Amino acid sequence: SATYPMQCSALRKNGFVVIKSRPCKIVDMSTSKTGKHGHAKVHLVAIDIFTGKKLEDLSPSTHNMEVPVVKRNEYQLLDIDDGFLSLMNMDGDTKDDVKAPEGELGDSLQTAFDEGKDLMVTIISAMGEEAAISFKEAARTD
Amino acid sequence: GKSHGYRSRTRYMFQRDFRKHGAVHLSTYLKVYKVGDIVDIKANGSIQKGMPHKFYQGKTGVVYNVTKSSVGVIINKMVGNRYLEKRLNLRVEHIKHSKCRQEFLERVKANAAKRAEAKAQGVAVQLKRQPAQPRESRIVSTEGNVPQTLAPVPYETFI
Amino acid sequence: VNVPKTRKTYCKGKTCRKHTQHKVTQYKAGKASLFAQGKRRYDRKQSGFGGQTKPVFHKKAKTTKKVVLRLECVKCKTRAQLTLKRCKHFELGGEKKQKGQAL
Amino acid sequence: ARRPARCYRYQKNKPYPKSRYNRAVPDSKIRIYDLGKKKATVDEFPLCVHLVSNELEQLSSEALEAARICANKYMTTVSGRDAFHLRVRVHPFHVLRINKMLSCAGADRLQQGMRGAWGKPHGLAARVDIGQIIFSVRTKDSNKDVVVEGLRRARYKFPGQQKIILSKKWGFTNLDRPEYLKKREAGEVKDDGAFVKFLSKKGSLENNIREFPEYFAA
Amino acid sequence: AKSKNHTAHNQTRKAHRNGIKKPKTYKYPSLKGVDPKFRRNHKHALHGTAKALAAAKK
RNA sequence: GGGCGUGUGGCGUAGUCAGCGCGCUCCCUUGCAUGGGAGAGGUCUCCGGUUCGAUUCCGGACUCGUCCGCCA
RNA sequence: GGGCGUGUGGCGUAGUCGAGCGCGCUCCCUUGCAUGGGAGAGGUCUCCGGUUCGAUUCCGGACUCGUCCGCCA
RNA sequence: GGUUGCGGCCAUAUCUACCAGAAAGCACCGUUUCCCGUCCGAUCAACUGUAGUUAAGCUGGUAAGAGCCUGACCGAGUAGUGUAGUGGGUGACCAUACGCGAAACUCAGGUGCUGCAAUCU
RNA sequence: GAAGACAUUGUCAGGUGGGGAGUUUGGCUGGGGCGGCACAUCUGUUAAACGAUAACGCAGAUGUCCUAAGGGGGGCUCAUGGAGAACAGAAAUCUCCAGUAGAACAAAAGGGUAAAAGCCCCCUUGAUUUUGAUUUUCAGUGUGAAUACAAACCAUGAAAGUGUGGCCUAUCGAUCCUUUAGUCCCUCGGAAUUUGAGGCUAGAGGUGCCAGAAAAGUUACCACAGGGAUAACUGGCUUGUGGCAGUCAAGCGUUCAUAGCGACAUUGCUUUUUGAUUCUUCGAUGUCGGCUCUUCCUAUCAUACCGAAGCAGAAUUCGGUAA
RNA sequence: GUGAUUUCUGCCCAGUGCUCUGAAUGUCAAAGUGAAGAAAUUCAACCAAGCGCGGGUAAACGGCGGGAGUACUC
RNA sequence: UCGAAUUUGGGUAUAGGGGCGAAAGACUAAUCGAACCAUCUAGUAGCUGGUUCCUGCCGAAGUUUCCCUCAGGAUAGCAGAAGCUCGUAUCAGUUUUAUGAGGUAAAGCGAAUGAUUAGAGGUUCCGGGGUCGAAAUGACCUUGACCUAUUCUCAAACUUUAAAUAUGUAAGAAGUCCUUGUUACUUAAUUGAACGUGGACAUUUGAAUGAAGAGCUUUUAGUGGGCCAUUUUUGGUAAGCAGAACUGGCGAUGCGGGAUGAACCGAACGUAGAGUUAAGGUGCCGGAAUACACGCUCAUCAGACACCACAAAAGGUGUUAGU
Ligand SMILES: [Zn+2]
Repeated sequence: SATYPMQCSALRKNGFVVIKSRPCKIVDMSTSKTGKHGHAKVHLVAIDIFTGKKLEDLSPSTHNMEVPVVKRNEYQLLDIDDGFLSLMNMDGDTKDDVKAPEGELGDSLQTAFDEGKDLMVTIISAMGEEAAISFKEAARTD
Repeated sequence: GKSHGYRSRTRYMFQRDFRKHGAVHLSTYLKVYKVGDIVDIKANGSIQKGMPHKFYQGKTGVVYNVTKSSVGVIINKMVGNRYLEKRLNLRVEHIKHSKCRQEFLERVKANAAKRAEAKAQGVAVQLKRQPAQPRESRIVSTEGNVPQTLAPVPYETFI
Repeated sequence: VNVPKTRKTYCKGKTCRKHTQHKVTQYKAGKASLFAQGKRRYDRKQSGFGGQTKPVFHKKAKTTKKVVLRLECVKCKTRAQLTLKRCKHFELGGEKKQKGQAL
Repeated sequence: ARRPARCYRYQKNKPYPKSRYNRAVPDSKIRIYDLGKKKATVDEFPLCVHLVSNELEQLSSEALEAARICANKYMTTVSGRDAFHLRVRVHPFHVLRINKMLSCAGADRLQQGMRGAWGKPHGLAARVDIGQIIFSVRTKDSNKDVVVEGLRRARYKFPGQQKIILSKKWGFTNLDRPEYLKKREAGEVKDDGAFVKFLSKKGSLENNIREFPEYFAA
Repeated sequence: AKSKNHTAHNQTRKAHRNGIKKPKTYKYPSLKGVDPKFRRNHKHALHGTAKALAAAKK
């Protein structure tokens, strides 16, 4: 399956959750007892990985929250044209479906490709939507 | 939690033995079982197929079915307040003939031989077994066997 | 896991009755039709006032599904199904494991 | 901070050695087991005296250490540091557990009682039997009165009842005094670092002649 | 409110009240579980034996 | 008392069974702005186990920061 | 009340059993919006005993200070 | 009785170090055209039984040999244990009654037996 | 006058809507809550040598992984140690010897395995079809897992044979609904054809609280049925902890074990500490402290009479009879 | 909402609300439109408000941290 | 507090999820965190209480499995009733004989795994510290490793060995032997497999003891909180604590004894008479020897009977007997 359930108390920091059908990454967790007799409630503060928005939800601790599958994958650039990166996989597979980043990451990547470094791109998959998060340079195998 | 698997608590029961591990000798494959034979069940840990359950280890039963590599055996199992009939398909490495049955058949044939030979005279055959009777009168002599007097020994440390 | 795209297996297609070649796919469920009797009964029951009238499942526990291979005989086009055990990763593309080569 | 020994006097549990299921025990307090002139030869010290139990109980390693120090100190003060050989013939292998309860006021607010009351290791003890030797000392016949008094001083540190028995054996061996004498007049004994190796009628004659030559020198 | 978990007390007394009857054995036990190739021939063998005995004592 | 997190070169940290950036110190290049290249620098908190191999997998220990310890 | 750790020159602070630096100011030299430089003084290493050959250093005790946990319904 | 082929029980048969082996049989041994397999006719494959040798394999013997096997009134009726007592003892534990009964140790002996077929001074 | 086929009104449809309505808000548990999962399972042990056997007992593990890590066949022998060979050393590759497994077999543990069940190579799909029987758990129900056959059709090998997934013991899921495969068979009931729908046989989509409800809190404004099956007092058992007392004597005390003390050990007593437990009380035994008042205990602070001193006197310390 | 007078009411619009005369295909009902079909029907395009994007707002609910150097600075 | 945001009469308005409230969840006819009246309504309750005559006979369970199951049910077990088919057996909480199976108690570690004390002899291209050495893969000592032969002590999750007690099967007529019929199974083959025909072997017909009738079926009650004692045993310092195994009890049970007491000892019960006893006793209470015999003990806290209602370490020219 694309996504799998988990418990709120089983969740911990720097883990992925589904909040309002968005892949989110937790920055804050806090548990407070509801009433003296009652079970504690978990208040979760998380950041969407793709959009960067801050989303929070509180739930019972025993409640089950949905968790996405996030895969980070490593590729080499071939060209940046029309806002669409062209990447090259190990064993020689090529994809052009990735859109170029639109922020300061995209600006730095564009300048780095213009001045000619060999750039290593990390793109993540979660719940059927695809994006690029970071780039490095290959220190060896020039 | 608790654990009651199929081979739970079978450690020393299904160890092989000391210094007779390895492959099994060919007498167990050359032995012949017929329907109605009485067999003892002792599992061989070297053979994992056709294994009996740990309840039937050391149990004795009757053959009711003969197939290519296995034998069907009938055991009586106490369940609650009665015995139930259990049918087991066991490979022939896990069974051997019961020796008490062949001893009893030897008694049957020797007993019939005694009855047949003594029927020609009518000498009160007395064919039933009898248990250990009390030993009868005897005279023990002291020729070279004069009694030796014994006494209790005093106490010592002995360390 | 990895499963090859073809398989020689038994075909009970009333003309083969033997092992023939089969092309394998993965089973997909297909869209739930309207005008199925349970769907019509559910729509009729849900119409009106009363709110939700049937249970909706929440306490999901499995993370995997059993995969089902759809075998299709190449001679007489008859189809078979067979299920496998639970696997997190599945592929039909045959990239065979090779032994004495580097990491 | 240590419980009294009456809480662990009796052999109430199965033996609980340090193993790969314990993995966290305190080390024993007794560490030295052979003392006095431990490098002495076998015929230096013919007389042997035993401190032997009359109880079936557990002796603490702390009590073993205290009795060892007491007997050693007394005998080295009255008779010299190298006039005896003392050997502690028990080893603490049983591990004692404690289910530690809080001694605070209002502890029941956070105690949980007897739930999950499996203990933690805190000590080591040696399980002895009826007629089992705790202490064994070998010395000359001129030190009998001081080794009996040393064992009698050491007996106060032990719970239960112990007896002081003068053994009929030669030293730390297992033969009697005249048996060892009639064995050592022949060459069929040969000394080791502290003990002695004996001749047997079995084995290869070449090895039996490179060792033990004086007996075959008949 | 904990309670007793399990015991086997009184169970053998309850069994031995009117208990431990051995199962009734019969001539001609059931042939279920016996090998079908054996039973398929055994049917024809008994059929031929019955026909021969009927022709003998007809 | 119990639970959770924490230690990576000075800092930020990332990670597959030790990388850069900014610091540091040199060298080179060219402003309006610079940039580049070298090095010295890390027992991945520590100690074990597992594993071909462990930052990574596990166990134990230390430090620090948190959160609970309530009804009578 | 109990536990744990702490104690260095006028001040702060470094100490593997063989008391240094910085700050205050003593003097001299040297200077507007007042500096710098050079030689100074300064300890019973909290105290008392033992070990050593000699304890800041090791150990035991005492004093002092700082943390932590503790009464009732 | 020796040897070979196929065995059964699977150390009384194994291991260490020496010694001996008539005859026959095994064995080492000679060769690479063909079948076949290797980096390598070393193993495996094929050919010759010729050129040779008991050196080895194998078999047997030796050793106050290691191991293993058997037995003992050897330890020892010991340890342990079923049953009993308004038995002893503060207890820990221990005696007795009616029964069952070890292991280590010590000592003594032994070191393959045998089935089917073939063949041999 | 204004406005005008737009507002309004009617019916549907989307949004909003604690303003209001109805309802829910697991279990085990040395009381409940927090914690944990002992809630479905597996290995060793507790477990007392058939089997069965508990605790929030101990040490761990499971919700996976594998087209080979399945099936068949062939060849070979592993961990380790010793002795050698350029670069090459503690660890690179090669050679010999010893090597009962001290290695490996996906994972936890326990069994099993040496011309193999291990390592390498070759060929494959039996991880196939059809329904029965049996073993474990057990009500001799289900589910899961497994065993031996029958009837086919295959794989492999020279062949005997072996193979119905993983060397064995864990690795998982009812009714209703949807969907797929097969039969292309049965029915749509006034008679037909074609769509559509409904049936039969076998799978999948999942209930982990794992024989399977669709589910947030608070109440110090509170209510009812009950419970001493169950906590917060006293009392009772126990005495870890608290308090008090001994025995031994390495030392302190200038010298000197014991005038006075006394380490390392060890034997006790008490119920004025706090725990542990849950026996009594939940159709109620009034729950802190103080004031007032009586009596009892002695482990004696003072007073009486004494013994000892590191008791010259003075002051003091230790101890005895004594409440 | 705060609670006479006096004296002041600092910083923060990221969150939750509230609010725009902004910009306009992302989400996108019924009716209506188009295609296929023999029809039931299926599939698309188009698609109002509100969400989503972009602003404002704290006398709205609220909030007001760490590591170094020498109160101050980074 | 008392000249006003004053006090108050009468009239009038607001009515129950509604009113009114300078706000206390206050007031709304002694009723308010949702008034009162009637009806639905004899609402439901796995929860508490009660449940009405006698005698006779039989007579339990607190255990298995599943359940939002843990104060409840279902199911199996225990029990009663109705019997039915037969007439001494296709029996047995027992023993013997023969034959299996087991890994506990014990034992073992100069046997494997693991822990562990001490020396001895060796190994240095093959250790580390010192001293002598120009240095040296130098030397001399010392200390660590590894090997060899020993030595002391251990193991719930170690083991070569290995009990006792429990535990499977057999001790015939449904058996044994001889001969030959069937088959589509099987074999090279009337070879074998299974079931048969005909014939022979009978009261010692195949060990002991006892049988009280043996076998079979239907239906249904109550129960599904248990507790105690000896022995084995787990957690705990321990407990009149918590949790298991086998048996016997109490619950459900009176009687004699333990003064007294659910469980201990003895023994189980119709109504009476006589005799004899069990366990326990025989100074008096109190029925029964102030019996007999040999010793021991004198306590300025004697001692006096199992369960059981407590006492230890350490001492004593008290006294007695011993080595
Ligand atoms: Zn086909």
